[PDB]
Amino acid sequence: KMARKDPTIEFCQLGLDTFETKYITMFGMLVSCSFDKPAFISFVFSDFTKNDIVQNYLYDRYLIDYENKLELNEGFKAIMYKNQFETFDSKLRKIFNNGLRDLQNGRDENLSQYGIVCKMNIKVKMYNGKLNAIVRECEPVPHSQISSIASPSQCEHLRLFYQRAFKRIGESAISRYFEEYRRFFPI
DNA sequence: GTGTGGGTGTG
Repeated sequence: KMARKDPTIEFCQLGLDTFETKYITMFGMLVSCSFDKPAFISFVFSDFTKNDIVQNYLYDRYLIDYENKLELNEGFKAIMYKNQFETFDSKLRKIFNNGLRDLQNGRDENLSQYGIVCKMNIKVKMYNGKLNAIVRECEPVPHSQISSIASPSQCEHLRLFYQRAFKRIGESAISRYFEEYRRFFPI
């Protein structure tokens, strides 16, 4: 028919299926990006839980440390038509006065030292057998908006994410850009 | 339940 709502899950809270398909909201921190493709700006987010779907390589979002990597069950790829990306970057330009392009140093496009935790509704489906997830929205969820974008359960889940990254992302890395990562928090 | 999955590494 023509009437559905927007559910929410997180890798482990998935539920898709081969012939299936649906919409879901994943919360996580951006770690990489690829605006070179003329079809969109490939993005790789990350958070807690563990993906159980087959998905694809999902790269490894080489954390700030280019020494080791992580599994493809912790991060995932996110995309959105450049127009959808502009609308998304616009939400960020208000928290950074600039677009993602203004965030990167001007060379590569992957970002994993700012965090930029945000929520986004994505449309998932099996592309030949893999989970093809796109991004329908892209609202930023730093700190002055989290309590205005989430609250019921999703709020603590978001708070629990910052606790993990603090010890998982590597305490030595936060020292390389402590001020850039602390955004507006007392580290 | 839409299209924009590329990769797969790591910068």
